[PDB]
Amino acid sequence: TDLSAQKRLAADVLDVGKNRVWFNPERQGDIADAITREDVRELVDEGAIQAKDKKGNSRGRARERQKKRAKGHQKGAGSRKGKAGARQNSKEDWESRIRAQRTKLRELRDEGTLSSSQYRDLYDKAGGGEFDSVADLERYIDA
Amino acid sequence: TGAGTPSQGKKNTTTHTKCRRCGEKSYHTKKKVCSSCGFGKSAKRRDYEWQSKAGE
Amino acid sequence: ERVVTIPLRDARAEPNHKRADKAMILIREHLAKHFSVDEDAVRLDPSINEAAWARGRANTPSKIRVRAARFEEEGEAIVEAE
Amino acid sequence: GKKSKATKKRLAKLDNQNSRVPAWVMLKTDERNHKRRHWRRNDTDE
Amino acid sequence: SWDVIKHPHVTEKAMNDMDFQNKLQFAVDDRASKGEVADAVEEQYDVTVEQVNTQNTMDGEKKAVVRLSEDDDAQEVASRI
RNA sequence: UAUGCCAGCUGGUGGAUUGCUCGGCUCAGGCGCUGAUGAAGGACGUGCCAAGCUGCGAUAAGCCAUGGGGAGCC
RNA sequence: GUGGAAGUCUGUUAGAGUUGGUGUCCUACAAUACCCUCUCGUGAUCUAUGUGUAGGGGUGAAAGGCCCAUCGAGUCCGGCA
RNA sequence: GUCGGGUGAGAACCCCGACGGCCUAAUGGAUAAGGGUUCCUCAGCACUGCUGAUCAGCUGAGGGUUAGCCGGUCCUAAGUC
RNA sequence: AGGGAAACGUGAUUCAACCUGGGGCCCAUGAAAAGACGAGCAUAGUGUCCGUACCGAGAACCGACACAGGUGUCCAUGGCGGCGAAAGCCAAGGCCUGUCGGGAGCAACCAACGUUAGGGAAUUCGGCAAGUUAGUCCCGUACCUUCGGAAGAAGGGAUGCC
RNA sequence: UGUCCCAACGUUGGGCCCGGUGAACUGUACAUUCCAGUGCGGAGUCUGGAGACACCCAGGGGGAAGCGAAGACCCUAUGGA
Ligand SMILES: [Cl-]
Ligand SMILES: [Cl-]
Ligand SMILES: [Mg+2]
Ligand SMILES: [Mg+2]
Ligand SMILES: [Mg+2]
Ligand SMILES: [Mg+2]
Ligand SMILES: [Mg+2]
Ligand SMILES: [Mg+2]
Ligand SMILES: [Mg+2]
Ligand SMILES: [Mg+2]
Ligand SMILES: [Mg+2]
Ligand SMILES: [Mg+2]
Ligand SMILES: [Mg+2]
Ligand SMILES: [Mg+2]
Ligand SMILES: [Mg+2]
Ligand SMILES: [Mg+2]
Ligand SMILES: [Mg+2]
Ligand SMILES: [Mg+2]
Ligand SMILES: [Mg+2]
Ligand SMILES: [Mg+2]
Ligand SMILES: [Mg+2]
Ligand SMILES: [Mg+2]
Ligand code: NA
Ligand code: NA
Ligand code: NA
Ligand code: NA
Ligand code: NA
Ligand code: NA
Ligand code: NA
Ligand code: NA
Ligand code: NA
Ligand code: NA
Ligand code: NA
Ligand code: NA
Repeated sequence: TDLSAQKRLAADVLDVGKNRVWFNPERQGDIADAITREDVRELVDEGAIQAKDKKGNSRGRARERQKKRAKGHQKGAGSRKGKAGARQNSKEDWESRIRAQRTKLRELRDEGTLSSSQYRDLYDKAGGGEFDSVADLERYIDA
Repeated sequence: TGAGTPSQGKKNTTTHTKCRRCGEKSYHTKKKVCSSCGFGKSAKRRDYEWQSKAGE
Repeated sequence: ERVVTIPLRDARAEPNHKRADKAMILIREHLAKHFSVDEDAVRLDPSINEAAWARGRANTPSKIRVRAARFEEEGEAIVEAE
Repeated sequence: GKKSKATKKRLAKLDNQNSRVPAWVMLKTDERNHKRRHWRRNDTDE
Repeated sequence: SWDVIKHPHVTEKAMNDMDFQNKLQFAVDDRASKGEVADAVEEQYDVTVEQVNTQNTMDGEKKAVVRLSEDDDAQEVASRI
């Protein structure tokens, strides 16, 4: 018996890779007689032809690691491979910081805490890179 | 790069094809001229005395 | 029938990436000799095969306990893991 | 490649010329196809 | 002058089309258009052609898959020849 | 007396030889243009079964007429 | 601080190239191959397809290099015995 | 690759299962050129296959490619006639 | 509608495709034409002709071969990893056809290659071959210089897990 | 730092034996040679001696001025480019 053709049909009827199709070893004679796609579906309904399960990589160990690192661990000098600028893009970081600082100033102005002149003065200084962070800005604001 | 075998790989270009006028695979589809019968170049049929020995 | 311990130290003589194959041959030759039967007549149950290939083709165990039976009209042995 | 209607006709003919001398012709002639052409070993025209 | 229809194309596949889709298959002259095939077929078998699909075959001939109307029955039209 | 040398015998391999000639080579006499009324050439078709060659051209190894020929032919 | 220039750097990203091993091969896997090493890799960059230039003529960041395994004058047939 | 098993006159290499492996810009998926029937089915082993073969891109015979809305077709490019 | 054995989800982040903006460069200025829009709606009829199989490559292409060579495009967003389209490992998918096997602890010799005490270039035309170093962070960095560079100069320290 | 002193052990693929497949190079003849001599002055074959029972396996290549190529060097030709 030669069931290679049936393997190709079964793969397509089951809509699976040929390598995952299973043919009951005790029914080679019957599968051998399977000539049509309908003959195949029939054997499929009899469980004579089945599809093995596809595996997926476990992300369990990945998640544990992800947790340690989210908590700040496993990132010492001995764990880094890329250059500092590679681990954190400095331009992207500046956009983050300067936007946070501008939004802050923006809220204090509408809120009334800052006159459009103080705001202006602080805004210009922020864009000039005078503040390391929002906190740093807030601190400077309180004289 | 070797001018021999390695340079033979890029040869998938069609040039000479079956000619409408004489039937020979000599109609150069790029030039639209048959190198065998002259179709595309001459109304008269391509032919030369050097195609045979001088006294024949 | 009886339980026998087959030594596979001689599979080390074969190149390492191919022990499993050689081991499987040693097992057949051992049963053939100790049960006075032709190597053609020794049938190894897949269990034995899987045991020898458990750690891949290069890491075969040094021994393997095998249960084998002898009988029939042409003489033979049927063997399995234990 | 993209074949035209005429090219298709020619290849069809070449496939047809690629058949064997019918058995009955052997008996009728009291006893080879010299134009046998394999797709791999041989090359067609055009 | 050449005729449109050459002969019925009868093969396993042509049977399935006839039995399951009410279509008839013919070998026609490769110079014939779908329209010419539709007409020729109606006038020869007294039927109503609903659709014609063509193909220039690797045999050097043209094949036409002619579907008839629900009013006509391919199985019967083909049985008389 | 292995491996083996020389000559022969039986069988083979090979295709020489001799015989044979449906092909060539050369000489001689006769004759001599075809095509837009689409030639020559080529392509693709055409047979009950048809791959090659020949013939033929969707009327496709052929259709018609007259003469010859003759009981066979495809 | 921002910005992100460059015939700029590192880089077997892709891709291009071809220094050493004078290794393997050398009736080859191959009439120019295999492996390791090595150079370039935003530019005068690499590449597909189409297209142009023809033989004392082309083309040449020039080596007499290249113009279909053919080049200090291609190939084919003829002159030609 | 191995152990069982299937078919067969014949099985190390044709097929099934298990176990063990190989490939991750490819040894996967879709295609251009180019090939031209190599595609599918059935029947086979004189030929081809770096061994064998019940297998096959091999041998023989049949079958298979369906479009208003995918391409061509149309436009114009370098340029060609 | 369909599909699924079944459930036949809701939110989020980073976001290829796709859309839409701002800036910079040129002794370089980055096609054309057909066509579409401009220019409504109903109903009906028509929409012919050619291509379509398959391979697309360590056996379907070129290389005389089932040739370790050559041969364009798209998939560049599968998981872990890490700077990464890198390595290594693993999915999906593919394969066991880079297609001859069986046997000998399997000697000499050869191809690739591992490890070699003490010495450490004595080898050699020559350190050829091989080896050493190496990722990242901190410290620190000479001569010279066209002030750009030299520079990762050199040298020193750190590096895991919980 | 196995480049060297100075080599060793090991790993994988061969090599060796077995089944199957199955070429090529090369061949005036003879041929078990060795030491000397001789000879157109570079001899398995001539001369004198010596040695020499036949066949077969594996080896590293001393000889056959080994195989491969009508010498590129040099000269000559009332040669070529
Ligand atoms: Cl298309
Ligand atoms: Cl903006
Ligand atoms: Mg910056
Ligand atoms: Mg050349
Ligand atoms: Mg056929
Ligand atoms: Mg169509
Ligand atoms: Mg650069
Ligand atoms: Mg680089
Ligand atoms: Mg070009
Ligand atoms: Mg010079
Ligand atoms: Mg097939
Ligand atoms: Mg079969
Ligand atoms: Mg298709
Ligand atoms: Mg192969
Ligand atoms: Mg040492
Ligand atoms: Mg020295
Ligand atoms: Mg010295
Ligand atoms: Mg070196
Ligand atoms: Mg003597
Ligand atoms: Mg000479
Ligand atoms: Mg000279
Ligand atoms: Mg001269
Ligand atoms: Na071909
Ligand atoms: Na027909
Ligand atoms: Na005449
Ligand atoms: Na015929
Ligand atoms: Na600045
Ligand atoms: Na190289
Ligand atoms: Na010339
Ligand atoms: Na000549
Ligand atoms: Na095989
Ligand atoms: Na990733
Ligand atoms: Na060593
Ligand atoms: Na020698």
